[PDB]
Amino acid sequence: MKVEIDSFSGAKIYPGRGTLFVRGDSKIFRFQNSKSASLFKQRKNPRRIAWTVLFRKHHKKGITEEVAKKRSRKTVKAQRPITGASLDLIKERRSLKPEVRKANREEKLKANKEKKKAEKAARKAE
Amino acid sequence: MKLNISYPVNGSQKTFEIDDEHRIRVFFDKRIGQEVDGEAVGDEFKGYVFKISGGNDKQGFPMKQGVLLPTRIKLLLTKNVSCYRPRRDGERKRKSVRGAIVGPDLAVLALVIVKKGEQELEGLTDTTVPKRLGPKRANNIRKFFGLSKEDDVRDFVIRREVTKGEKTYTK
RNA sequence: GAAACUGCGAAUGGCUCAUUAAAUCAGUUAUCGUUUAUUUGAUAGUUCCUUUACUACAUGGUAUAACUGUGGUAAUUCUAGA
RNA sequence: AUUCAUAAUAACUUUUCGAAUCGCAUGGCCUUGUGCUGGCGAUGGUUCAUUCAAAUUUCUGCCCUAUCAACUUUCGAUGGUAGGAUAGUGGCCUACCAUGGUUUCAACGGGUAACGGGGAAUAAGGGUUCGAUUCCGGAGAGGGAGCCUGAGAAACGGCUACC
RNA sequence: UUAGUGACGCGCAUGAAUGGAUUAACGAGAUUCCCACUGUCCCUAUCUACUAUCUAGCGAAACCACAGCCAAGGGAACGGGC
RNA sequence: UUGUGGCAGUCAAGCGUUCAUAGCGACAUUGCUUUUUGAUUCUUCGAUGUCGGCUCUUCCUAUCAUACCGAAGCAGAAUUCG
RNA sequence: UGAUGAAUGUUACCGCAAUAGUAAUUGAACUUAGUACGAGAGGAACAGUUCAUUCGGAUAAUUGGUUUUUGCGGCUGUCUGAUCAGGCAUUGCCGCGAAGCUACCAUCCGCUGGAUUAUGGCUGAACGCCUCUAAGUCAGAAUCCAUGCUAGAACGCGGUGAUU
RNA sequence: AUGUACAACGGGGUAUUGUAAGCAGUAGAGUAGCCUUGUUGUUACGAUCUGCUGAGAUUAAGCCUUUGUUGUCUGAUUUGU
Repeated sequence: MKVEIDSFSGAKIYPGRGTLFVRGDSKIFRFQNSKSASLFKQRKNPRRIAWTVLFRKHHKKGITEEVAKKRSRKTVKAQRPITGASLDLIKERRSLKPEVRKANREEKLKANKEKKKAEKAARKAE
Repeated sequence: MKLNISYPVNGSQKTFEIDDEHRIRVFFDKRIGQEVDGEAVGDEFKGYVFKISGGNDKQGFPMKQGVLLPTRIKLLLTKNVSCYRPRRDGERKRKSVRGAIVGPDLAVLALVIVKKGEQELEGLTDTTVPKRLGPKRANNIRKFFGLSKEDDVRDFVIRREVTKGEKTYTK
């Protein structure tokens, strides 16, 4: 079995207890009680009716539901390899990064290479 | 019922055909993002805790976030939203869904684990699927490894070896 | 080099003549009363904002798809979950 | 012919544009540095003009009907002021105000086997009739209403609803 | 639909100031139908005050051969009596 | 009292393709009933409240249906007779 | 029709059960079965299951109705200096409204054994056969009587307790 | 006829209704008056709104229950195998 919710009061409708209504547009309403039913037929607004759950929740009364959204104070904690880099050697080369004389000497080599490049290019142009 | 559970760090996933109707009555009347007890559903899941991610009910209509009901509804959905892909730019569309409350109407419930309990799970925790792709961007690789601003991502590159015939290559 | 993201275009064509009797339409004017993608011709020394450390410019951050797989409906160019 | 083009003072902006894009080719200075400079392109990009358009707009012109002579204005009909909206003028809409405006020189209403025109048959001339129909402009996507995307649609071989 | 209305007319026995045929309006006039409405009804239920009811007190009347159980019989042919 | 009204029998010329009787059964005839309508005038004219409907019970059966059965010109269904 | 009630030695309790009354009724659907049967056309039935019609007897969890709970709130007019709170309005009016009553407008329940008719029969003579019949005898119905149900003879009875 | 006694009140619960009066408000169509003319300016009046308030009220009279309180508990008549 199941329990349901009055359209008007928003109340548990234990089985059998209460009425049901089926408008021509196929909207199925349920009513715990003829009180709610009669108000509905009067075309009242539960948000204006005071004892109703809609008014309750629209005026923010009994607000023990929500508390807050949690936040984690840390990082993802994965400086992992990219599946083709061998993380051990990856960290080894990351540590070799400081004391950058290796890359500096490669730059100096390609630098004298650019020197000789302009030189030999001018030579061929001559 | 079925529990399509996932462990996102291991990247693993498995369906579990559940009974113990009352140990899923616990799951009844539950929203998305909420976390209930593995032990409460199953001592095989003792100590674990999941998070109700969502699920498909009968007629395959998924659970959508934010609507706050168990019953099905027809929403005039639009782009940038679950449960509808547009086959044209500008197309809004009316589709039927089920909402963000849990009940017997559901058939498959999609769960994600946030904590690993005391025991181990056969198809989730004992296994771990790898990262199918490596980062294709320079700085993403560089920060993923923690190298420097200048540590030559070009040579820290990923190389994924595959053989066409006997000729093999990393592409 | 499929698929997919993206950008374009899908507002043209084609069909019919139901509507409509100062309305469309035809010639004839104006926009000194307006939009105009696209093409075509020209066109952005001045962007550090307690502007001194507040900030990489041999250059910065974010997914997300496709895909991997779990999959759910009897059915949908149905779609969620990781 | 302008309060035009255009320029400057003073501020406004939740902040607009001012290339983090891509293919080829690789060229030159040496201060011998991956220093500095360099070409042919594609893409996109603020403004102005242009072009294909688009929307409004001036004068003239439409078949039969008086067994239709008064019509329009409640709640826009005519004008004006201010404002809103529009991409833009303007009753397009509102607030307020004057009460006007069309009419036998046939208003208004009805009917149309009426979309209109360029044109077709037919003839000495005059003309009568037809013209949905290959070209031009309009309207529509089963009837209606609405709207997103977009430069451009009130799109329908696109969405939403009702019938 | 033996009703109501409109027509027909060898009208047992229509009919012209023994007034005929219409006739707007009017009618606590007779009649039919439709809208609404309804406990008239399907099908009854419930409530209220005053009664009835019981008490205190007051206190009639109609009617009366004698009185007051049925069946059949016969009998002035339908008896409370035999 | 029961002509007449109603109901049921006897007989069986004939109908029923052929065959009187499965079913009908003319001409003739014997009975029953009192729900008609007459006939009569016994009671009732110093009053038996006078049609119908409504309501409500009870009774008869000459049984419409229902229960069980028999017959058929009853293949089955449907029907008819009892 | 219901309701009391003197008298039985008193009073109280438990019972019996004469007699009288009586009630349950009909249909549909699925299945049997598109079977039987029928050349074909068409087209059954018993058992079984689920449902309903009519009638009855209770009950008020649910729903509906009713509302002098004059319980809560509101509304009009008027009076109480105004407010607060109240009176009057033949129960002033409206909305809600419990309890109680109540509804085929709601719900629940509504028994099984014997003897029998009609009819069909068993053996069986008269009538040396034959025959359901004459003696005997079987099954058989919404019938009849019992089971069951209602009241309990107020002049029908019993058992038991305490009896100044 | 002195008790797991009874009764009237009180309490609690359950139900009904719909958020009491009183106070406050930098709420309030606004209209008048104040001046040190604000930036809540202040003052008089002003339906109504919001908070205290699912508050308050009623609740067996034929609802339930009470560790509570306060009381009551020998008047008449008749009866014999």
